[PDB]
Amino acid sequence: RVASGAGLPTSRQTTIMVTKYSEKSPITIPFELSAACLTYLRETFEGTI
Amino acid sequence: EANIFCTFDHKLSIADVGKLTKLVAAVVPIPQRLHLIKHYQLGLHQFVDHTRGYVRLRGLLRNMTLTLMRRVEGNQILLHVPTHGLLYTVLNTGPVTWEKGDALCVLPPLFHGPLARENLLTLGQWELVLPWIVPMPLALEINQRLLIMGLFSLDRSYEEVKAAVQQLQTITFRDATFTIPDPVIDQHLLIDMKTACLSMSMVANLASELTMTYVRKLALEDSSMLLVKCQELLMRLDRPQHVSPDDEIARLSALFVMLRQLDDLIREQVVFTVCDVSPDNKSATCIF
Amino acid sequence: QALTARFFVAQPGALLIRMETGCDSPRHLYISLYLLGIRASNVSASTRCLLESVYTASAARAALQWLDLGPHLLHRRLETLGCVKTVLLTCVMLMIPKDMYLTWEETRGRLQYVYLIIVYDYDGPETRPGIYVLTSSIAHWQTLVDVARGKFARERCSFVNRRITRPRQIPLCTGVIQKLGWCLADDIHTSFLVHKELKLSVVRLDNFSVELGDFREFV
Amino acid sequence: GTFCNRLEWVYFLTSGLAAAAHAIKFHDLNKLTTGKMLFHVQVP
Amino acid sequence: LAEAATDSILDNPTTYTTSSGAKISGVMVSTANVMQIIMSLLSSHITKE
Repeated sequence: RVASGAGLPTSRQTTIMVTKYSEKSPITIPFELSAACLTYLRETFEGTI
Repeated sequence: EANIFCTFDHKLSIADVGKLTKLVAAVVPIPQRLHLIKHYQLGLHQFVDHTRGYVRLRGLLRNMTLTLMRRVEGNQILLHVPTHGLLYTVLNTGPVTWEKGDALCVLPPLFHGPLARENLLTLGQWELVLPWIVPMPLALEINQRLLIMGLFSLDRSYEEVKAAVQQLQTITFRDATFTIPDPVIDQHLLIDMKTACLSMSMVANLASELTMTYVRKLALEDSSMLLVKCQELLMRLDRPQHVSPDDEIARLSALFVMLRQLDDLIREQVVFTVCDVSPDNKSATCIF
Repeated sequence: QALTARFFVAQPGALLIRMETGCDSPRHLYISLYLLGIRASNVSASTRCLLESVYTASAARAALQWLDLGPHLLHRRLETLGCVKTVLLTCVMLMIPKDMYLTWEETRGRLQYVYLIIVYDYDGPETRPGIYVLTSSIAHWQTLVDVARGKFARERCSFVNRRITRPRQIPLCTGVIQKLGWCLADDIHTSFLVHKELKLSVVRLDNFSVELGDFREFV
Repeated sequence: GTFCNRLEWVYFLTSGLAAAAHAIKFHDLNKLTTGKMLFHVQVP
Repeated sequence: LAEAATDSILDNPTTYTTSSGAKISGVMVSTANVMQIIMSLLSSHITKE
């Protein structure tokens, strides 16, 4: 605030204290796994090449 | 909101600010009640206009607000609106002697006689004219006396009215002399006399049949000086059967309120009441 | 600057009026300002019908018993107490309906006082009061009673007509002016209010400083 | 939950308007009314 | 367009400082065509660093 001594008025409130709320915006994405790929991933049958 | 600043288009010399610094805690009215004002509405000289009516100024200065001048340091005069109740110190320039009990009411400055008419600040078109602070009996006497000038002088020539008001304009209250210069017959005077006529007719009609004959019974019974005054005032045009207590109670209530609405034209609510007067009769410490 | 008490009894904008009971056990009663809207005759008949619809009680029937008991004597029983901080309740020693509020200016003076104005009619059978509330800029009482005599000449004619046509019945006054404090020129606003799911037209005054007056009788 | 944090400081001398100023700090101006600085010129 | 946007509340003044000690005041972004005409139109003020 700047100030003058004229008849026009000045404000006294200094350091206004406001609160701000957040807005939510979630994001999703699926990814798929076939059961054949999962069974060949885990259970190694140790056989051959 | 409490302190009111002002300014001039002139600058202020040491002679002028020395005239002005003597007027600390002097009363100055304001027509507007705003934070920053100009000096062309300060005081009363915006509103003075001769051959218009002293009674118009009496009804107009009654309507302005009041302030107290202090702390002058250069283009700042700092009028300060008094709060309702605290003890303040004032200063009067209207030459009337004061008393610790007598309250105060504001009047426009009538001319006093010496053709001084002191204005104490003279600029190019605006002088500073100041409101008078006067005690309550002189204010009541002024209001009743100019109402006498208004009400008495209808339908008369200038000659007997001149001979009457040449001795009726003088009020000799506390070794002074006074004059009421412009009692001119305005619409304001006509509505004041119309309310006075209505209130007088109401108290003449709805008063009792026993209050009209009270002074007649004191004339037949007693003898004093003011009784002889009443006989000379009323005698020129000259067992209680009816008794009624509660009708007399309501009758006196109606008589009281109509007397009050007659009395309102001269009795202003007080604006100051002192606690001490300075013994040289300059300042006083009053509560409002 | 709050000066409070406790008064043996939804908006903060109400004026507790203490009216005297003709019954001898309470000796007085604390009626709020909205219930003079049902006895007023300047008001709209629709808002009067709404407040008659919402506020029927046994004490409202005793209120009509003890206000219409003695006519042209209501200023001897009228007594204000100030504004409500919260509603048993308390009151400090502003909500106004749209038609009971009136102004005789352009309401553009910055600092303006408020004034309860009542009037007494007589040209009908007995007596019909009209409740007003006057936001004005005039401070001194004599100039206000001059403009009130200018604005209410028909009631003066009714007053003198009652004094000439009913000599055995004595009136007292034509009404009451009384200040209550001041609101500025900017916070006065035409507004809206809903009470108990009802539409009612209200104008509000926000920044009030309570400073009472006296019930000055006039003609 | 926040209030004002983002201000800066400005002085009379560090701003470019001070070229039109001879800044004098003199602790007694509230008593001063008018400062006249008066000239005498002769003509050729 | 740059100066008309008001400033932010906070800033970490060591973050987004470029080489030789200058400070970044924001971010402006469009697609490739507006970027192409901007790079073709202002080829002296633009510095890749």
